[PDB]
Amino acid sequence: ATSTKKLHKEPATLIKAIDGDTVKLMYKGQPMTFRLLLVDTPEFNEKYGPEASAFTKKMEENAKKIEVEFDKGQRTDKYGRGLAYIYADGKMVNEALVRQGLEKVAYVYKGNNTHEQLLRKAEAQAKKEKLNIWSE
Ligand SMILES: Cc1cn([C@H]2C[C@H](OP(=O)(O)O)[C@@H](COP(=O)(O)O)O2)c(=O)[nH]c1=O
Ligand SMILES: [Ca+2]
Repeated sequence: ATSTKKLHKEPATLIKAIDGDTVKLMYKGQPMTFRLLLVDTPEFNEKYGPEASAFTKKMEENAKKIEVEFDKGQRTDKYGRGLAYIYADGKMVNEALVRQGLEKVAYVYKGNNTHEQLLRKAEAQAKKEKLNIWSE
């Protein structure tokens, strides 16, 4: 097993919704592009990209409160995007995407794996429902 750590949620504000799994936030007083941990558009099914983007745009734009939760590993990727779990009024966007079959679990690195089993639980249930990306 990996080490484990207690993560915490930090304040941020929405600057702009980008797509399913990218969002631009004001974090510690500066704009920052964030990439959501542990999710991607399926390699072999991209039909739901627009719906995924619309979904997270609405969720992020309607939220009263956005929070960023970094994991225990790398805080930025090779492009200098933040890597985080993003919360909208306490709801984890990453988890919502997966439960709704709008993106799949992906980019699972041992370093930033704290909510892996949570998201896999959500995925297994979307897959059981043959929902959206899982429909064929
Ligand atoms: C989610 C995530 C993506 N990435 C990188 C892998 C991919 O690199 P490459 O660009 O070299 O393929 C890229 C995919 O991001 P996008 O899916 O936003 O394009 O982000 C990480 O390095 N760590 C992560 O945790
Ligand atoms: Ca994307």
